Amino acid sequence: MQILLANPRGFCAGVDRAISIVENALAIYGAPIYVRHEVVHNRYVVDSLRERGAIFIEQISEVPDGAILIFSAHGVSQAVRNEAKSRDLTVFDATCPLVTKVHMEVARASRRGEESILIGHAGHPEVEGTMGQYSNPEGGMYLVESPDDVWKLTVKNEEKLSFMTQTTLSVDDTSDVIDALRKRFPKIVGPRKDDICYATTNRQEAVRALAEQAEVVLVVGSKNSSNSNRLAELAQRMGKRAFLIDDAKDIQEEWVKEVKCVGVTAGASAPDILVQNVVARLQQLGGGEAIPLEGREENIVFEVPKELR
Ligand SMILES: O=P(O)(O)OP(=O)(O)OCc1ccccn1
Ligand code: F3S
Repeated sequence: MQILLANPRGFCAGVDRAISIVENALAIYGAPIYVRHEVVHNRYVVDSLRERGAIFIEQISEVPDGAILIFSAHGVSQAVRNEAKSRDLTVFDATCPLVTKVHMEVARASRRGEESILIGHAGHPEVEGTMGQYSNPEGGMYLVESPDDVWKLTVKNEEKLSFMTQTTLSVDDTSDVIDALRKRFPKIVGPRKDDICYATTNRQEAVRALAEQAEVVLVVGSKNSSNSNRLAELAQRMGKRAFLIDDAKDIQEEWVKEVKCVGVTAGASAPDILVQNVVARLQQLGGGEAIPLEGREENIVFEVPKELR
């Protein structure tokens, strides 16, 4: 059994920054450090930090006075930011620069009272945060997930309409949604393509190449990781068996019995150590040396704020 590794895979720049924000806050101020929501959607990263004295919470009320609070990489609504602003807290923001970029455009629309449409998945925290940048009752903020959602949407003024997307969507599905918005709302304005980040685009391209060599694809990532789900999905749609797994223990041997070529990738929130353990397990089940495929280069790093160095 040949083991192949997708490239790129694993940690993106936003994840690496957000984890280091929490680590360094814990290093400078000691435990406990409060973090609103899982800093990233990876159980292993969260349990690590948790056991290091970071405390994950879901509302600002849970955080006491004089505390340190980190916003997760997914970002937060204005309402959440304001509730923190005026609550005697030291706040550090681990929101990924590539989410903040989308936030600034929703805010722009809201100020001009012009309607905005977000392409994304209902109830995800990025979506909550991004919708929660729009506040103007004169305009509106709408969520669509599919072409059908678009075909059903009515707006107040379609002459003054913009769109934005979640950063971790399927490139192909999103493209279909955008073609729909453009056919329904010919004046709609948006980015040249979408707001899907480089990491999501790159990992999707990478898992495509992987899937055309491997019969089975394992994706290391947690169940609530949107980007990780897209990777498994993409492989499955190519007709390969694909499984989303937190770690090596989740591998059931039937999945790879009599499989000649197995592929492994990782979502953007999944540490390389997890991939290493998965590969060790596959080798126990009869795989050889892991061969990394050729991949598109990634070179972006996002530094922590000066005051967290
Ligand atoms: O894929 P999702 O579920 O959004 O989250 P993660 O698995 O934490 O991936 C990193 C991330 C954070 C924030 C924004 C984009 N990407
Ligand atoms: S939005 Fe940022 S957190 Fe990672 S998956 Fe994309 S670089």
